[PDB]
Amino acid sequence: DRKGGSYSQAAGSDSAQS
Amino acid sequence: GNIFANLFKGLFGKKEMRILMVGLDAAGKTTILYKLKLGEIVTTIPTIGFNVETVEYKNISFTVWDVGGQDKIRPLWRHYFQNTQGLIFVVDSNDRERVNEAREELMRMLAEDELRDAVLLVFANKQDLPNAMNAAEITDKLGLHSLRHRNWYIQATCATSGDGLYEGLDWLSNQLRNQK
Amino acid sequence: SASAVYVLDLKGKVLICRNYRGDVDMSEVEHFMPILMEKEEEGMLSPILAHGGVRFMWIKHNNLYLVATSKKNACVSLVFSFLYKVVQVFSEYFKELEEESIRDNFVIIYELLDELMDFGYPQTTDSKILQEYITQEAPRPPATVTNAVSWRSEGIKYRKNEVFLDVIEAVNLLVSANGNVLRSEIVGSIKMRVFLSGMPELRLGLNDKVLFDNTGRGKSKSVELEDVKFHQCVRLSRFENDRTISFIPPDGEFELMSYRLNTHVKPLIWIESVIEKHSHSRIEYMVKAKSQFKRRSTANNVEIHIPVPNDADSPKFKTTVGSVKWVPENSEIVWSVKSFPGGKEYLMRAHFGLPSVEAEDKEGKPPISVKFEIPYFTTSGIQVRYLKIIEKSGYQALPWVRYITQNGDYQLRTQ
Amino acid sequence: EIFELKAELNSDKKEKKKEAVKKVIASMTVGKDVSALFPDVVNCMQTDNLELKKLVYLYLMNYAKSQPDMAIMAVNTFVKDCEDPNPLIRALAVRTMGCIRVDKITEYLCEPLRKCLKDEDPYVRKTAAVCVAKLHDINAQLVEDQGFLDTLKDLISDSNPMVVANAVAALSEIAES
Ligand SMILES: Nc1nc2c(ncn2[C@@H]2O[C@H](COP(=O)(O)OP(=O)(O)OP(=O)(O)O)[C@@H](O)[C@H]2O)c(=O)[nH]1
Ligand SMILES: [Mg+2]
Repeated sequence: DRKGGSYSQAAGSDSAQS
Repeated sequence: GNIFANLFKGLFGKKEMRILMVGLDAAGKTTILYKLKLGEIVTTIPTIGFNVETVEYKNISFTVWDVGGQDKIRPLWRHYFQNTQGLIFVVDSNDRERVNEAREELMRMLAEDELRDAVLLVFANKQDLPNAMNAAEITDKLGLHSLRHRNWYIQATCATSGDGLYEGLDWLSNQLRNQK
Repeated sequence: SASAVYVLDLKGKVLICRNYRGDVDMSEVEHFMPILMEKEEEGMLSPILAHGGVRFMWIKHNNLYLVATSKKNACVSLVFSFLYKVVQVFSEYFKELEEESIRDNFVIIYELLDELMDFGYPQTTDSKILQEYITQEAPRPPATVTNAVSWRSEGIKYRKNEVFLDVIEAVNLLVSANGNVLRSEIVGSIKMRVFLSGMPELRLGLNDKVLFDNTGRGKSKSVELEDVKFHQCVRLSRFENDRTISFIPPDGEFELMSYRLNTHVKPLIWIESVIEKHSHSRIEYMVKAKSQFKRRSTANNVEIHIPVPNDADSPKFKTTVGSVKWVPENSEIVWSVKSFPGGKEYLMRAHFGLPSVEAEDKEGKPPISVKFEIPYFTTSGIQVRYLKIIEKSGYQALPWVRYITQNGDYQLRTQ
Repeated sequence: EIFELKAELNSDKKEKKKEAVKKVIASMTVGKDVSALFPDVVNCMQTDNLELKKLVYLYLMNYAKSQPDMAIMAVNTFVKDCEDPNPLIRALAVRTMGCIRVDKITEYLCEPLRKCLKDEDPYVRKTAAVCVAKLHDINAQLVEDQGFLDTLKDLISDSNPMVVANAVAALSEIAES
């Protein structure tokens, strides 16, 4: 864990915008 | 104390030695230094400052510091007088007009009390044209026989050919090194 | 156009100086200290001093005044930027900013000062790039400085490609003594700690209001950042054209983008303070804190600073939740809370005596400031969409980022 | 102290030369007038170690106006170093040449400046642009005689954005004065 909000995975781009 | 390390170093060679370079400007001193260190004729401008190098031959690290004979740089030769053991004089036999100035400069520099243990070392420069004299006429003109307590030897070296430098180096080593 | 940037000390001794133009004598630094003393004693002290026709611009560092003298009408902003870059470089190279390191690394300090700027024109500012040519423990200058990409060194290889992002929130609230909030601004901060192999070119995409409107998706929750400032690696042209956030990430932690816009929402913490201060008899601290944040969020390490009287002594604390410690150095009471769940309501009742003798001069009414920091909370609602990580060789990246909400300029005017 | 430092600097050991240079740098930073030993450090100037060359150049720059007469024994070293294969050495030499406030020293540095004007290294290009601006500020007439305005103007139309920006800044400073 880590204070200040746990790290979360991010995407590569807006898949819904083509 | 023990001197075993000194003997071990001397068994393979430990002495290095030093040398100095003085004389009139544009006398091939830079070319002579390049031939002694590298062995090639490199084109160089007038020595506004100075060039210092070392020469490795016969297990002796002969440090050479080329110094010009410019009017603003002639008095600067006293800076090299500190921690100096050798000295080489480059003569310009093709420059008759500057011969008297070179002789006066040598007399003024040769009258320095700090430089007493250094033997005479004159390089017979300008050995490329018939106007170059012999090894006795130059010595007679410079009055090298009147230098009391000075071990002077005349050696003629040609910058273009590179000959005569080995004899001068051997003479300098014999004068400095008194061993077998 | 500073003539020479120097590093001074707290006693007026110059830790290190380096002339760049030579138009000002080095002896003018001696008159800087008396001028500063006179200005401070008369209230005319300013960061940019002026000794006749020469201006002595200096900034207060951790322990020394970074004084940069100048003679002509040089770029003061340029001098400030150069000083900030030098401070950042010193912080990166030296972990401490004090006299212990100024006199300890002068051998590399002189080389760094010579390389950074020449003739008053700064030349090198990349701390990582400068660390590849100037070290305290030299090869040719790197081609990255000569190349266009001066913020992404080529040839970097890593076993894994992991980048740690940081969604840092800054909650600044200016609540007047009348009970109304005047300055309520939230400054975003998109800082990423990139550690990958090669020179990846990040392709950032988030839930921006302008981008959603342009794409036609201006109907969901999108952040409308009043001020959006990209980092050095961020290409201005791409953002100017169609909000295309394409840039080469640096090696390490860096600030890519920093949102800055006003907030029209209620404060995350509602603090109501009461002052039952008797006339030289006693004082009352009717401090009530209401958590306006969501109940699912907890404010870790909450420290609501309540300024107590300057001469107050013998305090008694009657609170409900959170430890209260009176620090005489700060002359205030810190409503310290370890974890504050959203919607919590903590009531405190301070009570202390006062000396019989009245004070000779007034002390003022400093504002009440809290130190709340609730991570994993996005008040602005801006959601990151994607980060285009592309490499010439080709690799599968695993980016990471955390959203942290803290208390910034959240001051409350006293009554 | 001073005699011991001079004796150490007049030795053939690099380990003691480095310590002597560090001590001299510390004394100058501590506020000690070490300009009296400037001629002694002149002999120990042409060194292969890069760390001592920077210290020697800094001492010469800081001891140039104080002892302008003794600075005449540094033109040869600068000329020799102006062609070093290492770009860092060339940049340092270019920076040190313009930092010497000697009226008779900038006259002999025009040839190295002209040679380095077309330097391929972008850092070398920036260093030459800074040196040209420094020479023009020191001597506008000398800069005009050397004809460096055309080279500075042509610098903006070449590659190396950092070098181009440096050349533009130098041109603006020259036009500013
Ligand atoms: N033709 C010819 N000229 C020579 C010869 N040796 C020396 N010179 C001349 O001597 C001059 C000196 O050249 P350098 O040796 O490079 O410089 P220097 O002897 O140190 O003289 P300064 O640099 O002025 O102190 C050259 O310009 C040559 O013209 C030679 O063997 N043949
Ligand atoms: Mg020469």
